[PDB]
Amino acid sequence: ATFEIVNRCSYTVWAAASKGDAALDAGGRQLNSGESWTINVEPGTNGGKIWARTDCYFDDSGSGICKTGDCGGLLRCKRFGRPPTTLAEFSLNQYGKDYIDISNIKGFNVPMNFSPTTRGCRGVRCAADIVGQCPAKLKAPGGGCNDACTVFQTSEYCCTTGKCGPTEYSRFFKRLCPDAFSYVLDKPTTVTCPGSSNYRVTFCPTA
Repeated sequence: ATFEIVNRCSYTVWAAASKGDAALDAGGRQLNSGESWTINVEPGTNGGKIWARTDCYFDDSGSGICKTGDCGGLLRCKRFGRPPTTLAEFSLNQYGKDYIDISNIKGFNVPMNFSPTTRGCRGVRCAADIVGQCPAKLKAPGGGCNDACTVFQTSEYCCTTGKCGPTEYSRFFKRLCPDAFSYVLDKPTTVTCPGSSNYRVTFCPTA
């Protein structure tokens, strides 16, 4: 499957694509404002994610650090990124269908649209100004808006035991982006697409 990753932001993003224990395609690439990168994701991939990383500093070897979404200090990500990260999430070819969503469970950094290239299903978007509205306690000093689990590290927010429910911090994200997951046990906003669809992930969408 093809995923076209398009940066419409005024600023550079270092796009990242991983399934948690391996890169998807090259795993990461610098996208200056206005640039795009098309990757191929293998069929059957489960638990894939695409995200933006902001304010990265890499050396010639592809080693360094990003202010949001860093993946083990690498340009070419093999693992998932440090919160805060708006996440495009997908599993492909699952009983004949693909499943896509956006999540704010690990916070929000860059506004995102995640859309199929087919008319057979609809896209989802989280592009409200979450960073400008972020409560002081959730602000990340390097940019972005942390989720409350990252900040407070209690099960109330991390859903590690029992049955967590919404909180004032999950509701902050959820009201701004109803179509994105706001905590682990949020009512799902996953979209079912025809199996083997292709997609576009747009940073700073407007359309």
